[PDB]
Amino acid sequence: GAGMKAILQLILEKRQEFEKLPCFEFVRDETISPEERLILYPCIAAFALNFRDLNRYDYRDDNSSDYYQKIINIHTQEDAKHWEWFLNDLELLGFDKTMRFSEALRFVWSDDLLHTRRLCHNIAVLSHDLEPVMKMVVIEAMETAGLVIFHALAKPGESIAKATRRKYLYVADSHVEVETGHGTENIITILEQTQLSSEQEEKAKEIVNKVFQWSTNLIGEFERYVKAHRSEKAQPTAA
Amino acid sequence: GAGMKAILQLILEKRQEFEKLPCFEFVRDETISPEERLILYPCIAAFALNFRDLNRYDYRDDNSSDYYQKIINIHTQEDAKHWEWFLNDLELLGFDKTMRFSEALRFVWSDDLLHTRRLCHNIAVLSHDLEPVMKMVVIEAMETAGLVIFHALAKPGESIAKATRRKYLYVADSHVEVETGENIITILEQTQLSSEQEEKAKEIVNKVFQWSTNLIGEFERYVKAHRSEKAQPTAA
Ligand SMILES: N[C@@H](Cc1c[nH]c2ccc(Br)cc12)C(=O)O
Ligand SMILES: N[C@@H](Cc1c[nH]c2ccc(Br)cc12)C(=O)O
Ligand SMILES: [Fe+2]
Ligand SMILES: [Fe+2]
Ligand code: NI
Ligand code: NI
Ligand code: NI
Ligand code: NI
Ligand code: NI
Repeated sequence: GAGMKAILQLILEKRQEFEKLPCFEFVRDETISPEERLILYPCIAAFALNFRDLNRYDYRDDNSSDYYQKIINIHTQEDAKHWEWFLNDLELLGFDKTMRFSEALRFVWSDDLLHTRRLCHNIAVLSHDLEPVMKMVVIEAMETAGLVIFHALAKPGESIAKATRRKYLYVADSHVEVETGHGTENIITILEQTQLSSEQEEKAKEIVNKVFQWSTNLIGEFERYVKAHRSEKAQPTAA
Repeated sequence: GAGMKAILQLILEKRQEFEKLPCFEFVRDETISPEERLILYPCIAAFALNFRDLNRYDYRDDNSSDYYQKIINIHTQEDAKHWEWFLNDLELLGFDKTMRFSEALRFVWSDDLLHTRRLCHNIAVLSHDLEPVMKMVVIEAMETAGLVIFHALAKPGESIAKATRRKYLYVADSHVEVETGENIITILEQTQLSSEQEEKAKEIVNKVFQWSTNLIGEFERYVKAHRSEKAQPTAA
């Protein structure tokens, strides 16, 4: 209907703003070494395993007979595996450093990674009382923001993968391609053939605005971390 | 009122049941070295900094002008400091080990610490749409569970503190005494609950103790799976 078309169009408008943030202009800048552009990588530690748990324990409901919830369950099974790819590339990039346990805790719970650390928390709280069709809007918005980030990160990641002859799995075109999905339908196909009540329309606008605001807060922390480390880089080793 | 009095009574009944859990009988058992009884200490890594955040970001509302919310805000300023004491005692016990960054992440996000890691998350979801007096019930319940655990942990804690002449701050009587030190139960004792608030307050107390019980189950399972990894304190 006209409601759902406004919702999907809001997601495109937010994606077009999000794509233009300075972080992504930096990450895409082929005049800076890919090792310097990926100095933000360790910041994702505060997010990636929280995102696995969001999929496993918040999005998923294994007991639902609901049409929409079953499609969510299939998609979130796959999306909850990507944290291992994060750990794989953490090691390849030279960021899996020996440190005290307390240094790792103080890093993850840094005040400079608050928005990074709480993006999944915020989504879980938003998602607590949503019917399955409305959870599909959360997931579609969140996945749209993720695909912008990983399409950008895969640029320096693929440069290092080629130069070192190593297979990257997280900052990699393979992650973007598996995430987009191409069996079971994509959520965007389901949403395109669903009509929203006026109440669902106003809730879906709140959802899209929040997911993009929280994602922009995360990207702002990445930008400030990069600025505090431009004198630092990833330390990949050539195979 | 009969309502509030029923809620303060249910907190004492849940406290009495919680105190009996097998983990606490183990931690109190002075025939076991206190280094073995604190094998569970690193598990608290998946909780203590989440609890700091619960107090800073979820319980606290610096935009609020309400009377009860202002009392909560003040309470949260104290409780948001105890994570540093956790990190102090981690180092003293020999648990602040050098490891790969990925080994620290895999520890905190272990499936065997799921309930530990999600306790504050669960409290934040429970609390996010509560009026302030109902947030006070969550805080009083959660503090009641915490007082049971730190009363028990302070036994092996203060044994090691005296034996090594070091100042322990988290598994210590100073922590137990500051928890106790207007206080919230005073306000609750003088506050009248609608039937709706009484039904919700029952749910809040049941959930706080069920989630705390889940956490304590994981601590007990951890000790049984890591029976060699005793604390390694050093004499001063
Ligand atoms: N594809 C991501 C998940 C993701 C989905 N949306 C995101 C937004 C921001 C950040 Br950082 C990450 C994401 C993953 O596998 O961790
Ligand atoms: N006094 C504790 C807080 C606390 C309050 N309730 C608790 C329940 C379980 C565990 Br483990 C800890 C708590 C602290 O300062 O971290
Ligand atoms: Fe992913
Ligand atoms: Fe405390
Ligand atoms: Ni998918
Ligand atoms: Ni630095
Ligand atoms: Ni809500
Ligand atoms: Ni307190
Ligand atoms: Ni282990």
